[PDB]
Amino acid sequence: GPGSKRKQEEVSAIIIQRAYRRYLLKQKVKK
Amino acid sequence: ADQLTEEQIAEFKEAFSLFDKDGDGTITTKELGTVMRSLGQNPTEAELQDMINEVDADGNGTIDFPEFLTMMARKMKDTDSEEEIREAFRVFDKDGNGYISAAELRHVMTNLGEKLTDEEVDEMIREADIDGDGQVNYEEFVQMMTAK
Repeated sequence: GPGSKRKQEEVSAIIIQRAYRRYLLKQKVKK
Repeated sequence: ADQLTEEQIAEFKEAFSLFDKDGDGTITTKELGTVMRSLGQNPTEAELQDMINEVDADGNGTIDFPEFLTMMARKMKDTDSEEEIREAFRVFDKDGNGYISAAELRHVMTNLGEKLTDEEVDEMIREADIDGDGQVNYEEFVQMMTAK
């Protein structure tokens, strides 16, 4: 099918998920 | 982005020193992958040779503690580097416009990988979108996530 990318699509998401949950710690940091 | 914490540094300090021959803060190029396996990471021989080509450019057969942490930073970045996140986002960017639709990023982030929680994927749109118009601008979001 045109525009197919499932091999890369499903693994690219994980890299952003690592970065996002690492950043979530800054939204709950001690002050 | 690539900085180690004091907890990462002390864990790498202990695991590196476990293979130090003299207490001088050094190991051999042969011990490198055995030291990585002490951290539970099993590297490929091609990865070890590529890392040693840059670290041991003088051909001494040895590595110092800070030259080991130099590669251990990059080995951790293989799942969350700024260039890795920008490429991973560009796979979802439908137009090459430097942005992703809010419902599109919400779809991927709750279809693929580990899944974000209902309130956690919503929390992403609040800071991934500039004003809540339904357009995440990932080119700023990657910089925000990787910045200390």
